[PDB]
Amino acid sequence: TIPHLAIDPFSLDFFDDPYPDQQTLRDAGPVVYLDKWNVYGVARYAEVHAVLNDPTTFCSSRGVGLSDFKKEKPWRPPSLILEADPPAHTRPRAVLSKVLSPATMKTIRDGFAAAADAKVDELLQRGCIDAIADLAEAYPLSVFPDAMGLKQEGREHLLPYAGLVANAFGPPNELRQTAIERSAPHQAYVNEQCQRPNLAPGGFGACIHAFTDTGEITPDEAPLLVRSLLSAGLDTTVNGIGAAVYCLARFPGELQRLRSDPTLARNAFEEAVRFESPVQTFFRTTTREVELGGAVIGEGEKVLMFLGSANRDPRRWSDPDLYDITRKTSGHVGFGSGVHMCVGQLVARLEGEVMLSALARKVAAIDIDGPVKRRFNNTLRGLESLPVKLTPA
Ligand code: HEM
Ligand SMILES: COc1ccc(C(=O)O)cc1
Ligand SMILES: [Cl-]
Repeated sequence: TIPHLAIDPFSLDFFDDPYPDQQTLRDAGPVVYLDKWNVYGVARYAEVHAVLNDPTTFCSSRGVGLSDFKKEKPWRPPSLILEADPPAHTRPRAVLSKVLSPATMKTIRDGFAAAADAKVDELLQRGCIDAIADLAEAYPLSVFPDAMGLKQEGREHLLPYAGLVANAFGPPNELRQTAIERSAPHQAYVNEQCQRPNLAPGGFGACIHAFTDTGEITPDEAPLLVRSLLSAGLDTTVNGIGAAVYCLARFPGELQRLRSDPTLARNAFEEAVRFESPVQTFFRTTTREVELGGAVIGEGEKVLMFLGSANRDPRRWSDPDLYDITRKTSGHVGFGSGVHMCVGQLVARLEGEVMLSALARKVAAIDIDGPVKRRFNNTLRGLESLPVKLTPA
């Protein structure tokens, strides 16, 4: 009934160009079986969206990577939000929602925007820059650790720790083995910064620790909730901003439209998230026998969701392989969907919007002028190097 495929969605050849294999996964059927890892797969928008929005059947508390926490010990203590189901998910989620609230975004937006404008101004003085290291990485590193309340020392551990977490969702391949081998110094830094004395007043971390008296979370849960923001709060924003710059460099007609109307900045970033989906995949585990796409999936099975493929599914999107900054992006699953939908999405969108706004106002052309290098990770898509020449407006 359900087709079996030998495609390894965690192989370097797949990461190098995933789009043809994603069509093969979509067109084989609504539900596929991936013999390489003994998991079910869904690559069309409909089933990906359905799975995301049925958390009681497709649970997260047995892990959202390949490993099933009922069979293997997690490599680190489970996230209290990502790797929890309702009802235990619910109140920690509320605390993170309030810490990263619209009111919080309003407090920090002017400073985030000034830092974006300053970065672009600085980059225009140099002309030829690496849009990853010098822009997509440098800008989030210039705002988010300070907004967390982190000290200056040790911040070089943030991106490595985040890449470790993302690689550890994958199967036990070399990317995962090597990440875990190298983990100890990054993990030691991150866990220490999660303690209350180490988070500056008013920042995201301090506000989590201040939220420990309402009956929603306890003081001993605050360090792991800070850990969630330190795990997730940087590298996908980096990849999304780098993707937007890549798209504006590859599709100059869209940079021309963005320049003509800088209010398209927010949707231009949202479209970049759909187009390049910084998080390519997440898993769920079935809690019961379930019918999905005409298939009967037993209890205790891993289901791999292809978010990036769902965001390029022609069953859902017109011209899905075109970058269109005026596209109606609502409903894309680059941030997930449902109760786990990215609690930090307002932070990522704020950073992406104000960076693209600075580019829209200050830059006339973005020309690739060197070899583009891909960054490989079991669950993240992104670039390692993006040499561009920036021409001032
Ligand atoms: C473009 C940037 C980002 C992308 C593409 C992204 C992607 C995602 C996705 C797809 C999920 C759903 C997980 C699931 O369904 O199992 C998620 C959840 C989450 N994200 Fe993000 N994210 C981004 C930025 C951020 C930022 C900036 C933060 C923190 C400031 C963050 C923190 C979290 C957390 C804590 C969760 C777990 C929420 C829950 O389980 O209820 N993310 N993210
Ligand atoms: C990749 O997205 C996430 C989301 C949450 C967490 C976490 O809660 O630690 C890590 C990565
Ligand atoms: Cl850890």
